[PDB]
Amino acid sequence: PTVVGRIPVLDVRPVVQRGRRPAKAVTGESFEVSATVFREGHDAVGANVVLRDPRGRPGPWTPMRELAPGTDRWGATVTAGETGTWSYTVEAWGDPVTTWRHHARIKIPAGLDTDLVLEEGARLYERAAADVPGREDRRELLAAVDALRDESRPAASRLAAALTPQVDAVLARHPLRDLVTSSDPLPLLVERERALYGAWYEFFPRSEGTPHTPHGTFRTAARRLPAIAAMGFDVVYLPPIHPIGTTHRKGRNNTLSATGDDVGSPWAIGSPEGGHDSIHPALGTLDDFDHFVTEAGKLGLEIALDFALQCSPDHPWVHKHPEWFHHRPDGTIAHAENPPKKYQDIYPIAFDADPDGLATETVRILRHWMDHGVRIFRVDNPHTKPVAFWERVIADINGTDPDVIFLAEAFTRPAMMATLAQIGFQQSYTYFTWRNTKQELTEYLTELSGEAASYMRPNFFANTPDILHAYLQHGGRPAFEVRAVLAATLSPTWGIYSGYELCENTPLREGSEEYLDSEKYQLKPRDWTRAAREGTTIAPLVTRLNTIRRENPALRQLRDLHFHPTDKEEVIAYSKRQGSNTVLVVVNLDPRHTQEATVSLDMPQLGLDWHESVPVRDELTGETYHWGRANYVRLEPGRTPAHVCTVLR
Amino acid sequence: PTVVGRIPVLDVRPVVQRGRRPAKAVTGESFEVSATVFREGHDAVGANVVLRDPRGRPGPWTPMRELAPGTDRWGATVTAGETGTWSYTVEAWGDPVTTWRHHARIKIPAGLDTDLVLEEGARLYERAAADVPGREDRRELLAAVDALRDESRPAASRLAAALTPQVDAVLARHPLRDLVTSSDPLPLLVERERALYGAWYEFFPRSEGTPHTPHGTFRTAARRLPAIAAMGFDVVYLPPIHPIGTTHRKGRNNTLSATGDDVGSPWAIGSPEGGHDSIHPALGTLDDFDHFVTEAGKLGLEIALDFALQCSPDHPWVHKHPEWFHHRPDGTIAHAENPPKKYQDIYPIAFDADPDGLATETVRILRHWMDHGVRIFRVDNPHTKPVAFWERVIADINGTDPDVIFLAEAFTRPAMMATLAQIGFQQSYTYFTWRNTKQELTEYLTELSGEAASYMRPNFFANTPDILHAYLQHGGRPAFEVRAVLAATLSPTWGIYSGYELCENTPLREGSEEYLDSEKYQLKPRDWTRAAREGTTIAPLVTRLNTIRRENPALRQLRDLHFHPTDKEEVIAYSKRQGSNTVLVVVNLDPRHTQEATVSLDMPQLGLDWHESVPVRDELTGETYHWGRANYVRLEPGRTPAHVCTVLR
Ligand SMILES: O=P(O)(O)C[C@H]1O[C@H](CO)[C@@H](O[C@H]2O[C@H](CO)[C@@H](O)[C@H](O)[C@H]2O)[C@H](O)[C@H]1O
Ligand SMILES: O=P(O)(O)C[C@H]1O[C@H](CO)[C@@H](O[C@H]2O[C@H](CO)[C@@H](O)[C@H](O)[C@H]2O)[C@H](O)[C@H]1O
Repeated sequence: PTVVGRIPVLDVRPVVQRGRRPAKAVTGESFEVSATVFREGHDAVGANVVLRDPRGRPGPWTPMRELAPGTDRWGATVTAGETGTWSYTVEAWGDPVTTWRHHARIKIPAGLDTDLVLEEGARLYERAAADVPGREDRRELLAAVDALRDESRPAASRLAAALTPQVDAVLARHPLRDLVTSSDPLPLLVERERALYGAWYEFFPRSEGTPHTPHGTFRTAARRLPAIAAMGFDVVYLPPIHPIGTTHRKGRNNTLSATGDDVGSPWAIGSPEGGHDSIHPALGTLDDFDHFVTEAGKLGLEIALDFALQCSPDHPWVHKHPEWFHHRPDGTIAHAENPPKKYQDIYPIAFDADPDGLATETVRILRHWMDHGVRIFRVDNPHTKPVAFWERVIADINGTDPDVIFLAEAFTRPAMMATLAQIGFQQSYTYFTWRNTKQELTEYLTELSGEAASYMRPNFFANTPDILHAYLQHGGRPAFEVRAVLAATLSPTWGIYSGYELCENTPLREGSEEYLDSEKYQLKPRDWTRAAREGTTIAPLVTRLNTIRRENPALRQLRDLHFHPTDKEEVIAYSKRQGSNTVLVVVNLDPRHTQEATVSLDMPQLGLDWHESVPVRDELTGETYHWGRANYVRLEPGRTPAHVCTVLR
Repeated sequence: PTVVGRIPVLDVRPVVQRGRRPAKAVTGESFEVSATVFREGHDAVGANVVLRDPRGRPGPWTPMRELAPGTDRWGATVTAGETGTWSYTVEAWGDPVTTWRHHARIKIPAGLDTDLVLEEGARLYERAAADVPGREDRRELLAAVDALRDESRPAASRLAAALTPQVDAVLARHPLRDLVTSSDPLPLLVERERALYGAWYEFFPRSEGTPHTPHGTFRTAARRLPAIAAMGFDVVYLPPIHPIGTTHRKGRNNTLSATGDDVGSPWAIGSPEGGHDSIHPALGTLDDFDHFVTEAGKLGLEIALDFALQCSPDHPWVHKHPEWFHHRPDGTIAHAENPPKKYQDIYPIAFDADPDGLATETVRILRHWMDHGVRIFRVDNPHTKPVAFWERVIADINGTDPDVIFLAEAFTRPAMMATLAQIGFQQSYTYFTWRNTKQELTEYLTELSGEAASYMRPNFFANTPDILHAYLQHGGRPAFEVRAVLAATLSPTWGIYSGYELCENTPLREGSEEYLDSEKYQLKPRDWTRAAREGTTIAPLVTRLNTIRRENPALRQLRDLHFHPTDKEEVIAYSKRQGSNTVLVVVNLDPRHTQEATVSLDMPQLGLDWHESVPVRDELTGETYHWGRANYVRLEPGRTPAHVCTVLR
């Protein structure tokens, strides 16, 4: 047996780890399948993609085209349907009709043995006719055959009968394929919509309390949910909801020693009151949690729980499972670190003494929360636990519950970030917060929307409790408006951490990305009613952005994204498209000065001719413009951070 | 089971067709094996390459290094030994000693947990000693352990004992490797030296005749062999040596009809006198051929025969195997073409009626010539026969006779060129003749010496009977001198077609790459003696270039090649290295005007400091220079095309 087939079909993409892991999509998402296809000699080839669903059923006829002249790289767009494990192959073939037509169009006017050429054509169309299932399509081809063979008619007339639109239409649907050769199947994992698309909001239930009871409960925190839903969010991410250790508990502002009624960090999980399968006693009971989840569901909100595989020194595991920790020669366990960050309040887990025990307990814990309606987990620092551990855990959970979504909170080097996505994480945190200039944004999004989209789905949090970027610190409210527009329109999944909409931007100290008086170490009551009344919140802009996203399919996908040139460094422009929906975004990255610029649209990339002028509506204002190949914009901080335009129909 | 191992080792390279075809090397050739290696958490990893020979025996300890900071890409150089099918794996591991040393060097001078730190070190070195086979090496590590544990000595002294050169040497060779994780093996095909390295000379035996008998024989043509050997060539490539058809025979200058004693094209193979297993009667007998092969062998010349799988209309196959041809409805067979070239004197082979019979006959013909000492075949236009046909034929031949070298004459699109190399062709013709500017040469050789080197071995013919480039037509002798220097120093395999030495450069017409009065269609006697006496040959430069190649290992490999910047567009500079051998070449690509330039050498690429100045000898003249980071050159066409310098030791 040979490695190459009769008609070479090579290097089918997308491909992940040479086929050992699946490429990814979600229901309704389109993407390109491509291959290198050519044959020996000089005759034409054709190619098509065969996408098979989880029951092996092939999709519609999906012909490919050569993507660029002389490259022999062919491609076609496919669209994923129901969730599950699909497969795709590329079929390559000789295209004898295209070949014959090319020669015949030349030879017949030249008078070069025309009877012979026309008979060859007749014999080809006879072959084409035999395969065609449709009775009417068959009679149409056979009529062309008889016209080709009518020696009483002019050569040019015999040939023309073989080239009619009626005949073209038949062959376009049912081409004559020679020597059909197939690639080996590649796997496609199709997952639910929310894996790619959704708006996330992070908040601490304990901060949403009452005058008489400052520490929030699930019942008081449930009253915060309506405002979150009203802002258009789909997912609420909660920090760990478990009992918190007392040994080495951190104080306010990340001080080493807690005093008085300091509440400590939620990530310091575990006490004699319970571990990762238990609820902080001040938050209430599992029944109260069920109420919170029910209320969330009523509002169209899904819960994402933080899963942080680490222990306070008071966690029951410490003495129940000593081999789940690395001990020094004096028996002590070194506290966790993420250099230069130190986490004196927790121990990290060790995995090589009892990997089966840890995996078994991990999926038991996850299934407990799954049984109470949690179908999304935000996984804390997965890159400090073994990659194969997550591959195993995610495979186990999704094996029974393929709807569960895992988000990788891995801010680390690119190889690890990519690998975590490839081995199963549905979503990844990204470098978004550290990409703020036009060049940074353009280069990074070109990366994420390109080949990486075959295995990684970005979740653009504009802030987190650990990341208050200098851009926001220096820029104030207009900078918050800018990053919200960017996050919401560049990724189909974005998020903010509570307080973002209040433009909280006071750092721990100059040069830090930590918040002053961080919510991680103290209750952080916020007077939401007062903020709304006084208009000191960008909640309405957030709400508008999520509405625009919900109304425009272009913003609910990742892979179609194009950057358009402008003549100002501070002004970025880009378009996204999905079917007939086109969104055009122009953002002023300068939060302190008005910028005016000319935006020169790459019109063919919009499916428009260079001279055309198209009506657009700025969905942030309702204003309508007519935009073409060159457009004046004037963007004023605090007033017009950006244009978010839809192309009108 | 997980796809990713305990310590991730991913994307091992080289890889060809995702591991379905072998990467290539030849005996004594070095190349880099690389992989992406990293672990969870913040501690160190190491990695090493395990190269296994055809009997499965592993090579020497071969540790890898990270190739660039922050990339997690690791690499090491390996060297291929005896011919055969080898395999290689990458092993990755936690490197606890490197991590412990890093921390210890900090904590001990800071008085931080010193007794605990030193004991942790002692325990590591004990574990290291466990896997050390040599007793003196074990004792060296145990002495470090005992010193680490000596609480009566100062901490700094205890630490220093673990960091001695003697300890380091043991640990370098026998590191403590945690959690060793291996890639799946990848295949490597190691072939003989001549597959990569050799100088080729093409000539027509029939042109070397006598006054009485103008059509040369093998007996008369053998008289040229000493001159070819004296020029330093290793391989003689002969056009087809079989009978030539009379039907539709081509006349002089590729005219359609032969007249009188016209000899026709050797590629129009076959007559009643015999086919591909026969000798042209005017060349003599098989016994005469054996004599020619024997005489060539005595002079260090291997014979490469043309294998052109096509037929004149008079070939025995036309009536013996009609199904090896495509017949039109009137029974006629269309002549072969390579558009826009037409080959009215031959039929192309059709492969889909009897592919088994064609394969069987093809390997029968090859084995006939192999039995008569031909171990190299120049395969005519392999891209107009099925790719899998060659895959099958080459596998069959190399299965019994792995020394046989096949050269693909496929001037076509990149996908097909690459695929032919990948499915078994030992060597490939290239785009060399159409790369003449500094940018063209730099870009193309960067490609050939890069990733492509894992499956393709280039044969740089500076001309062929079909390719007289305009550069040579317009440039005259200085252009011939330049292209010879380039071909000879940029590829370990190069060649010329007879007459190149005489700077024959008259085209069929302006705009053509054909020779006027081409030797393909007529006997072409040459006055070799007169050219030697009148010095109107560049045979001495050709001789010198092959001598320089034979004396400098850097020129007998492909992958190590670096271009150095110059300040003149017409002047190119590059270096090649193999062990302690360094060759620096500077070429003036302008064949008409003197060019002066400053050559700015990338000194670290030469293994030198930027301030350093090194002695070089121009091997074309024997002159010595001292070259550093900035060197002046003045190259006058006709007087000197280039400097070909060795770095003196
Ligand atoms: O930068 P990262 O390490 O990825 C931030 C996340 O991980 C840490 C550790 O779980 C969290 O850090 C908080 O909680 C720890 C443990 O209780 C504290 O010591 C630390 O000061 C605090 O910042 C962080 O919340 C995660 O998002
Ligand atoms: O450009 P290419 O097609 O790769 C040139 C080589 O292939 C042709 C065909 O075998 C050779 O062409 C010569 O011989 C044919 C057949 O006899 C003639 O019709 C043609 O005029 C002549 O050039 C060529 O020698 C090969 O190198």
